Amino acid sequence: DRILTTRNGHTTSTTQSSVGVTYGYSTQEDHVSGPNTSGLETRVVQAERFFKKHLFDWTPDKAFGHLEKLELPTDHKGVYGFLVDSFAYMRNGWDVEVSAVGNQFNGGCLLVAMVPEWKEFTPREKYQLTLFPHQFISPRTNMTAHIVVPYLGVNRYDQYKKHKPWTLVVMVVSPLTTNTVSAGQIKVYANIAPTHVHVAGELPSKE
Amino acid sequence: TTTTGESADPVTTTVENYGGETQVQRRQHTDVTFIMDRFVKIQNLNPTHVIDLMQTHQHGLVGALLRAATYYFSDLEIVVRHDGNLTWVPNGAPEAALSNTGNPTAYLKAPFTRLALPYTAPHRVLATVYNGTSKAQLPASFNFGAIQATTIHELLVRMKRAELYCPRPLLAVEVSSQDRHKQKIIAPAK
Amino acid sequence: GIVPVACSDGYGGLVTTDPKTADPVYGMVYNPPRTNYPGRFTNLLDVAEACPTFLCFDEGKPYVVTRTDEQRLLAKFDVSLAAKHMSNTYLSGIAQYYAQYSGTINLHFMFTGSTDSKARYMVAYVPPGVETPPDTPEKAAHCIHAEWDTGLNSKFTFSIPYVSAADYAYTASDVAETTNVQGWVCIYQITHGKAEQDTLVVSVSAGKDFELRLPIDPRSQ
Amino acid sequence: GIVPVACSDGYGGLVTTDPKTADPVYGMVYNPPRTNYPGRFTNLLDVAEACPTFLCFDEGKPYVVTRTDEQRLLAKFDVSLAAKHMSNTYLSGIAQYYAQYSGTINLHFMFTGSTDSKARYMVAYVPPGVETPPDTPEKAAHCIHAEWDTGLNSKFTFSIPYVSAADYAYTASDVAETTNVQGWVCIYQITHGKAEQDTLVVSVSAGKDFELRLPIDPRSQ
Amino acid sequence: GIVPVACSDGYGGLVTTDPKTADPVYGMVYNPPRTNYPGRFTNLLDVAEACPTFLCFDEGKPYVVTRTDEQRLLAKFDVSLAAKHMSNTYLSGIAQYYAQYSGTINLHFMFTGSTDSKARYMVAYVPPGVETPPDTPEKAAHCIHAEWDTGLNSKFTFSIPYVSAADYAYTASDVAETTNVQGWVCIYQITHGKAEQDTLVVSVSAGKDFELRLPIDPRSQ
Amino acid sequence: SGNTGSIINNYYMQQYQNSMDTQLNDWFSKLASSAFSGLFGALLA
Amino acid sequence: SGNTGSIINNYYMQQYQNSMDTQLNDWFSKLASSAFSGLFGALLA
Amino acid sequence: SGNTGSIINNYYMQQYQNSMDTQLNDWFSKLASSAFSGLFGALLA
Repeated sequence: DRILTTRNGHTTSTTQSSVGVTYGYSTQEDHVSGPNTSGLETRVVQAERFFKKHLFDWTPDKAFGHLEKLELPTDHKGVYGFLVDSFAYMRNGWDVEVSAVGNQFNGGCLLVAMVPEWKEFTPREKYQLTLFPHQFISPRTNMTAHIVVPYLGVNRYDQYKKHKPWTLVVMVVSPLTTNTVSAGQIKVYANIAPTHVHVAGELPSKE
Repeated sequence: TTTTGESADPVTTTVENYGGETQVQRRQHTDVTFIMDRFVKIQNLNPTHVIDLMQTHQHGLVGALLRAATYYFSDLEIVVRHDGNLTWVPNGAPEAALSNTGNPTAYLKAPFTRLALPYTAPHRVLATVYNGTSKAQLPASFNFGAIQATTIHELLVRMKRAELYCPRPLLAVEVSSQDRHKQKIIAPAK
Repeated sequence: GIVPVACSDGYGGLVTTDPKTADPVYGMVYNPPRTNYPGRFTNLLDVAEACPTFLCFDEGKPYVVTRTDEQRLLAKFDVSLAAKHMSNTYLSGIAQYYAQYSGTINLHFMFTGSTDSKARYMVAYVPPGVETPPDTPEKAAHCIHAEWDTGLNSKFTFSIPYVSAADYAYTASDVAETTNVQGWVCIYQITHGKAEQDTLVVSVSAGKDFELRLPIDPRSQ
Repeated sequence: GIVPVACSDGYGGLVTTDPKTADPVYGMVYNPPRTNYPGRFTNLLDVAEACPTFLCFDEGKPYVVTRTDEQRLLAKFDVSLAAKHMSNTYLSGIAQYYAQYSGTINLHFMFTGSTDSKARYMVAYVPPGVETPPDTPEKAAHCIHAEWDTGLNSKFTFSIPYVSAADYAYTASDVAETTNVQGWVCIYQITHGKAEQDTLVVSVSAGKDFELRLPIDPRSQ
Repeated sequence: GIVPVACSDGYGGLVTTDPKTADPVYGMVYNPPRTNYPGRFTNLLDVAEACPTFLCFDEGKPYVVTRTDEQRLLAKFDVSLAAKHMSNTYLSGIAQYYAQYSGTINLHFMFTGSTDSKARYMVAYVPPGVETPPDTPEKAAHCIHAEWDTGLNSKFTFSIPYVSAADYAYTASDVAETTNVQGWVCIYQITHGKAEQDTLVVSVSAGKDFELRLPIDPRSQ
Repeated sequence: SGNTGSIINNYYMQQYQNSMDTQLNDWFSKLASSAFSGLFGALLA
Repeated sequence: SGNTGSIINNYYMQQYQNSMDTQLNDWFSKLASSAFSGLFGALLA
Repeated sequence: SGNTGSIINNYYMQQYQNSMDTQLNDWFSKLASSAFSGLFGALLA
């Protein structure tokens, strides 16, 4: 059963080349109603759905250690994005799908990981990125990686305009190889959905 | 053992696969609370000093293991060698408070002062890295209070009942040798 | 032989807040009785909850007033125990001696106009996240808020909620923080009827879950 | 009279790893709750078993590759936590802080070639006792070893056994030891089919009975 | 108040043989197992009883021999753990570290002659009380003694009894004592048959009630 | 009682450690607990 | 708990010795214990 | 055990005071106890 369909709201994603789902650090969420919001937080399901982002083009010239990152949340022009501008505090986890579509004649390997409290890693530290929740993408085996993570941080609710707890990271483990029958490059995309979205502290309007 | 590497599911094979036998292991020394529970030096000192565990040496036993975690929690013990009386104030206090006796103040008693202090941050846990601003450096609120004396000569900190969350890279010395890092291991004289 | 002990280095010095007691020297003293002496308080916060004290508005008045009947922002103050407006309150007097707090802070509004004067007011809690506080009731309506009019009951009480990222907030405010960290409280007049010289007295008390922790001695001595 | 005690010489000094606790001075502090905070680890070896980290081969690559389809020794490294090849691993990062270890160390091999590339590999554990490591699969066959080919499952894991005279081995390596004390691991390519530019990624994790003991603080500070 | 104590003068100094233990500093160390390791001894005297060691006779020989078949005193030595003849024995090696002893000391005689050589010997314990030891078997017969001849069994063992005024005797011998305080042991040859070059090997072990007490450290260091 | 944290009894008798009270009540606790809460009048929630 | 080895109770109350936790779980232990072992597929031993 | 004479337990846990033995016997005592005694052969006392 390499076939998987994921649903988030009124959006679905179906992949026929998956190696399952990796859950990071936990399988459920910490308590979303703590003392810091005095019972004024509310959930917004209309924001729990997939949004898209191109990460990069995986080409043969990129070597081991080449790293691409996406700090979350990122600019969002839909419901979720509106919440970031209209409420002072928020919390949510992430349902992350990364795809790298070439063909089975390509070779190589990408590491896909979710990193809490991103800091630029030194070359030597890249050898240990597997300490973070991750999966690999190798054209001979899969085109999709899927990671699910909960919200975390020193604070139970956050101000995303000031702090991004999670960072999606894609790193080249072994360079893309090409044949006469393979793809020449692979475009890597992310399909992300925020999960268990809660907001607190409605802000005034700007007009 | 043969498995699907891409899924990143942990796989722990054993010597039994080729007829060996797995032995008994005793891991108390790699227990987190235990390993962090020992005094380490702070080093960069001033007569007014804010206790920040990130001032431990990054390659020191405690400093390195601490940086190999993202979030942590602990109470603290400190040993301070100072001239004059030593005053401590909790996380959040105005620096000005360090001058008053109503705050925990330890009167000089040679050779130094050892105290047990509770965690006082306003956060449920602290972090060793923080991806953002609070107004890279860490937020000002990540501390265990501050101490002041006429002169602070030495400061040792000890993490009590430590909890660590979310592992991060931990590095050994890089090797130039091409085979092994070699060093002088202690051996009997003569 | 006798018991061997290790006199331990780093222990034994006097600490001004230590949890031990001194040796006594003058025994058997019986005190005059003080059974049922009135007015006792065993927790500072019992007093802080029960006795609201006045806020301070421009010119040292415990009230706001407006001459025009149009909608106006009557007052705006930082949600801080170190705010100018709270500087003469008992709650701030107590709070200065603790490093952190959390919980509800209650505002009280008492209209003192004559029978023939009426008004309608609005109070809003504006969390951190905006450059400047809203200048109109319309923009502020999108925040947590309450509106009320004057009548037989002269007093209205509103809870300023504790909404923050951390579980506790600092009682003092740092020189580096330009815009207030816990947000603002904005008091508006929606409109009034013949209330030109009539005032709204504002006071503050501690809420049911208001809490102060970590005693400190900060004042210059 | 009172209790007589002997204040004992040689006792009482501060020892940085002592098993006693300091006297407290600031009581009754209640912490914000951190119930079920995710990602906790209570033993370093739980992390070391579950998260393999990459080895380092000539040029700083976490993999080996070969252009010829003949049989070749692809890599040879010392069975030492101080080996060049293990220098960027988490297992070695942890091991530097302990003087001794015993137990199983696990190697993981992940083939990243395209569907049309195949290979057959061999890994052998060569104990101490020979001058130089075997350069061919044939000579190495007489050692403990495993052979595998590439297919649907991309990963193969092999346990490097703890075989030694003493019950524990040192984690560090001495300047005097020329040839490695715990032996070698040799990775060979038996042959391949159209796998000229395809690689084998190698990582390492702690085995079930892997153990570290005797904490030390060795780095230059 | 706290507990009042009297720090007592004259107590507390380190004594190299004290019965107390030091404070620990490095816990939780588990040792490699050494279950049933062979060759253990828990008391020095178990070894001393079971393993006789050789005496030393003129010229450093562990035996006596005589060329004439007449009756002769073959050897005479002081019943002292400091005797020249006992100087290379394990019993004396142990005894030097104790000030006193009491109890039985056992002598062993092993004849090493050829089948065609025979002899008859006598051993006598001569207590203190006479100027010089008896030079003939006839004079010595009046003492506690044993006589034996050679045959199929090559070894004869004889107990030197502890007979003294005090309950313990000193292991060392003083410069002032000219004649030995515990007496002598005299070994005679009654006669022999064709035993001119054949020897009698002599060794010594501790007896069942042999005891050493009061440890001392006497050697020049 | 208040800022004392020894698990062990005091070595000295109470008659010596402290003065002793004689006989012949928390007003602010009662005052605070008596406070009105909620709403006055009808609610349309 | 961790690097403390007195057989005897602490002289001070726990409320003074340490901070106290409030309420409103070892992930890596579970992760490690969940690891696959042995062989995948048929064995001819 | 050997040259220790306190009637009172040690203040520190055994796991700290000493190293701890693991498992997977006095030879000279047995050797000595096995020694022959008395006489070999007939006695005319």
